[PDB]
Amino acid sequence: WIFHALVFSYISFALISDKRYQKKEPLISSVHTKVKGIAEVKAEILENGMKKMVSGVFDTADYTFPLQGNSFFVMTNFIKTEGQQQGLCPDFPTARTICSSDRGCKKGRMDPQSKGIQTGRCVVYKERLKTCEVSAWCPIEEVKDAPRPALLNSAENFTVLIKNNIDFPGHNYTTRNILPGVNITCTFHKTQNPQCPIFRLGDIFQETGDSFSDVAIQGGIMGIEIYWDCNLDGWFHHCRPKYSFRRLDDKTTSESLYPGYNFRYAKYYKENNVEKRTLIKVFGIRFDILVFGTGGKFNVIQLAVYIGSVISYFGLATVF
Amino acid sequence: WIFHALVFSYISFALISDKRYQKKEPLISSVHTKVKGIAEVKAEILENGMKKMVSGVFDTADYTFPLQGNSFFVMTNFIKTEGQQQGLCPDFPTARTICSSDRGCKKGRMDPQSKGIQTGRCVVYKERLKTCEVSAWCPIEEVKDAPRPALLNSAENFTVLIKNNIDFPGHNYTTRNILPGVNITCTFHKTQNPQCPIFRLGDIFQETGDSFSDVAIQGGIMGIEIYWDCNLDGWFHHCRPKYSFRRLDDKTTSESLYPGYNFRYAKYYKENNVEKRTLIKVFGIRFDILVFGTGGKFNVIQLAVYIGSVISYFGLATVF
Amino acid sequence: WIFHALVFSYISFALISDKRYQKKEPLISSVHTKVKGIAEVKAEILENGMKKMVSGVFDTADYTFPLQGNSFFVMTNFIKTEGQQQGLCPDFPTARTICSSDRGCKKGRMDPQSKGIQTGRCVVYKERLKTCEVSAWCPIEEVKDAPRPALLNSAENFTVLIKNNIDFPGHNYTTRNILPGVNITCTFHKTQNPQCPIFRLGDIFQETGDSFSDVAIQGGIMGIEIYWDCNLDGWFHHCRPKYSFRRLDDKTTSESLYPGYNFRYAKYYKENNVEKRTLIKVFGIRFDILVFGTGGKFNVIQLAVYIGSVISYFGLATVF
Ligand SMILES: Cc1nc(/N=N/c2ccc(S(=O)(=O)O)cc2S(=O)(=O)O)c(COP(=O)(O)O)c(C=O)c1O
Ligand SMILES: Cc1nc(/N=N/c2ccc(S(=O)(=O)O)cc2S(=O)(=O)O)c(COP(=O)(O)O)c(C=O)c1O
Ligand SMILES: Cc1nc(/N=N/c2ccc(S(=O)(=O)O)cc2S(=O)(=O)O)c(COP(=O)(O)O)c(C=O)c1O
Ligand SMILES: *[C@@H]1O[C@H](CO)[C@@H](O)[C@H](O)[C@H]1NC(C)=O
Ligand SMILES: *[C@@H]1O[C@H](CO)[C@@H](O)[C@H](O)[C@H]1NC(C)=O
Ligand SMILES: *[C@@H]1O[C@H](CO)[C@@H](O)[C@H](O)[C@H]1NC(C)=O
Ligand SMILES: *[C@@H]1O[C@H](CO)[C@@H](O)[C@H](O)[C@H]1NC(C)=O
Ligand SMILES: *[C@@H]1O[C@H](CO)[C@@H](O)[C@H](O)[C@H]1NC(C)=O
Ligand SMILES: *[C@@H]1O[C@H](CO)[C@@H](O)[C@H](O)[C@H]1NC(C)=O
Repeated sequence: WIFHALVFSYISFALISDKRYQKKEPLISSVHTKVKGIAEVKAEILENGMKKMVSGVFDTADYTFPLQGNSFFVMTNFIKTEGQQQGLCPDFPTARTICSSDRGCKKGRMDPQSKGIQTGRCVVYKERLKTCEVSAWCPIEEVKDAPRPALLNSAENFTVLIKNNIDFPGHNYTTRNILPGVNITCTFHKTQNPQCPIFRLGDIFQETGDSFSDVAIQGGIMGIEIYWDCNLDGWFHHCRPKYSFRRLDDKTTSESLYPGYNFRYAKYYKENNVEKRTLIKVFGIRFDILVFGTGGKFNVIQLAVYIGSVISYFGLATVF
Repeated sequence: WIFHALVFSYISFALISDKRYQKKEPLISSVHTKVKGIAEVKAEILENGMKKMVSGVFDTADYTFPLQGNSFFVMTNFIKTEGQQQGLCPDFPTARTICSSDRGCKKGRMDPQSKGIQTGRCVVYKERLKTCEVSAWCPIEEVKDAPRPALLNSAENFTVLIKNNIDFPGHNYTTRNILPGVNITCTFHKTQNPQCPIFRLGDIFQETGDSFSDVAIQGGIMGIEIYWDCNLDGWFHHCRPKYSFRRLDDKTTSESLYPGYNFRYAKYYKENNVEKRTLIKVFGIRFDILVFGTGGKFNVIQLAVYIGSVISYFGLATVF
Repeated sequence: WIFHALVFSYISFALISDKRYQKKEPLISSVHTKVKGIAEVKAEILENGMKKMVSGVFDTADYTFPLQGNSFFVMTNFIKTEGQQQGLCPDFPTARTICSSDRGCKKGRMDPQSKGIQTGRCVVYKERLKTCEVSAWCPIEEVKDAPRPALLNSAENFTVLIKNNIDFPGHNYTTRNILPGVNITCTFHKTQNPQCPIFRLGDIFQETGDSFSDVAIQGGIMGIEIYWDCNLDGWFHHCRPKYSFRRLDDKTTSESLYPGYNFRYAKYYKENNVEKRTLIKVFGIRFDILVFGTGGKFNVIQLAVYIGSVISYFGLATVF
């Protein structure tokens, strides 16, 4: 007779735990993101072998781009090349582009570590460096590593504000991330104020256990995930989010693979009645907002189905 | 003996309504958007205490940007600052940057309502207004409210074409939003033609009940939902969408929070061998295409499971 | 007594195949995309009835834009109009814009194939063709078909690298598309190596049976699906992706509809203290990364529910 109560207790435990009498609806969301703060750059680099001091300020129209869906990118490090005009000129001398005669590199080929098509004229580049000229935007941007001190090293002091509006299409529920009547001056913390939406780059990077400098030398991918477990029944009703953060990049730095996150941005202009462009190689962290969750509500068909299943189970148990 | 038929009737009702004999699969969709129409601007603004006239025309290359996934932005209002050179210059005098001596604002402190780093030497700015100069782009963008008449109030007179292509990966089904051989010169209405994809901005703004000449001042977020409910079984086969619109913005107008939807655009150029740039503070309505739906197909395993469940239920009912 | 074993065999088959004893969790993903390769353009065009030669080379900062979520765009063909000043000038003479008197077209009427607002002055434009001038950017970009040979016809030779990081928030599982210690230099193939993420545009276009040149005239929408079927149980544990491709565009080429994928890009500048802009109509294939999948783990409550259901089923079968 002990098993008769045991199966009843187990069914009650299952029903209380998994909420099998609850119909679950998916999430439909919309994310708004605002990045504040300004940065100050002051350092020196070696452009083409010549020392050059780069100093100035960056406001919220420089280190960012208009949001693409639910994500946002932040400038961290950049390599600048200016005064590029289209024409024939020798490339940066590497192992694969070096030559001693026109026989080595032939016209029409396209190496995967070079831009343009070479013509097969192995001429001296600089200080008796024989490379064959390529058709591209002169001067070709010499491939160099990112500076050891991060240019946008103050990016850990920036602030971000995230507004989330989730919907449940099965039911008549749409809710927001910010309840009306709460303070706006705050800083997120796992213990002090979980509900605080304002994050800080230093804090989110420290939570994952990675230092900002190493992750920012070449950039990476970061992810803020928001879990929405909401009970829409009349009793014990709550719809509140939980925030966590994870590194979305493999963090391997393989030579064959492509470490971090980077791209090239080209700005065009016309001067002296000829077109020209400036190229910035950009390494920065891209933050992805991953919002997910479920919404539960009371339904009778699923409850009846589960009741029938557990009735069959306990009847079979009572049979033997 | 009435219950012995009541249970069967309720089981049949549940099977017919909830479609428990139908395996369900989620949605994989794709959105293609094209916005047309032109806008004419003719108004007067007050910049730096001087009255200026802004007149001209914007076409589809102006008031929008290339689509970012399933979303599109429309320019509605802008504040322009032209001719910024980078250096030390006084900022806009607020209630926190004023001074009576250099000691009011320290050197190196980063204020949350100022772009640049003040140096700690506060001098007059205009009409004997003492502020401490910051190292930023000059002249500093004048903090002012958006003009009371919308510079692009004709934005409500626009048309947008949306093509949706959804898939059901579990089954073999990929369908579109528009069928072949139908008219393409129409206007969406809830009763006249639900299948019309061309959405007039005035129509979508009036369906929700919010006047266009109010949210256009600071922008906003709107969500267009294309709900799909397709029965992929051979019998009673139909797969058609239903369009709905909602306001995805809080619309609380909180001073502490950031109402509307605004961002800063920066355009760089070079004049007299000096790198300058132009700022445009942009307010506009960002439209989101929220697409969701579940595809249903007849399956034997779920039918058998539900049959067993109702067998248990009505057997228990017959027992007592 | 044969049915007694038959129902048990059917239940076992259903459990083994449909994996009803397995709890399924949805997918939370992130996509990183890198596009390599360079293009060379050398052709002749007819602008304003005059022959011109377009020659140059485009690198990875020209034929693309920064990634917008899980998608990326590639330039394929462009029509350029340089040096536009904003003022009153005649438009392109078409059927709906031609006139013989000022009364044919009235001021303030916005036709739906036009950029600008006419003032009602039917003046000569070229070869004694009378049209009423509109207020817009001049010269107005003449409407013409794209050149028959694609300008970026070499775009089919480009390579794209895709990195996928999928998550299962229900469980403790976050995995990646590329495993560590695997060769990077490779080309994707269904039989040779289906795990290589490096996709070739020519290869993917040929896989779907559509020639690259034909769809490159007006562009299109491409869809790459990554399907994940991962079993998280300790036994028979495997979680690897499968790659599929299809065309996301209707490919109807209806005159009323809008064939292909295209958009207008405007680049602003200042010359002689006058603001001018350059317009580029762009046709190109937009690639979408549709990633989806499910994660299966071992759970006891679903197993018990299905066990009870089959208990009722075979008990009813044995009853009659
Ligand atoms: C040292 C270094 N190396 C870079 N790339 N190295 C590649 C890239 C591709 C291939 S492969 O032929 O496809 O296998 C092989 C190599 S390898 O030299 O490491 O062997 C880049 C990125 O430059 P790009 O954006 O122009 O690609 C940067 C940027 O800063 C860099 O500092
Ligand atoms: C009146 C007005 N006010 C604005 N912002 N007001 C803020 C912003 C932040 C903070 S806080 O310190 O973070 O708490 C407090 C305030 S408060 O003055 O309302 O108290 C902006 C936006 O300007 P930004 O884009 O530069 O932020 C505009 C734009 O038009 C505006 O017209
Ligand atoms: C031949 C041709 N035709 C184009 N458009 N044709 C339209 C567009 C709209 C309407 S409708 O009034 O809305 O029904 C009717 C027509 S129709 O002439 O085919 O009947 C475009 C695109 O030009 P836009 O981007 O300026 O729209 C291009 C671009 O190359 C083109 O080559
Ligand atoms: C961030 O700001 C605080 C404010 O006092 C300052 O102490 C700290 O040095 C700053 N960190 C960086 C990296 O600039
Ligand atoms: C907000 O913070 C201030 C000081 O930081 C405090 O005085 C106030 O009680 C808080 N709550 C509200 C609702 O203002
Ligand atoms: C929109 O266009 C119609 C077309 O005639 C016109 O009557 C109406 O006044 C316009 N409204 C606005 C706000 O431009
Ligand atoms: C489309 O609309 C036109 C007039 O707007 C009408 O004459 C025609 O019958 C409609 N249907 C088709 C298939 O053209
Ligand atoms: C693609 O590159 C290969 C490399 O040899 C070349 O043979 C082929 O002609 C190229 N195709 C196009 C369309 O440029
Ligand atoms: C990778 O490819 C190279 C040649 O393409 C081959 O020699 C090597 O064995 C492969 N595997 C590894 C792990 O390098």
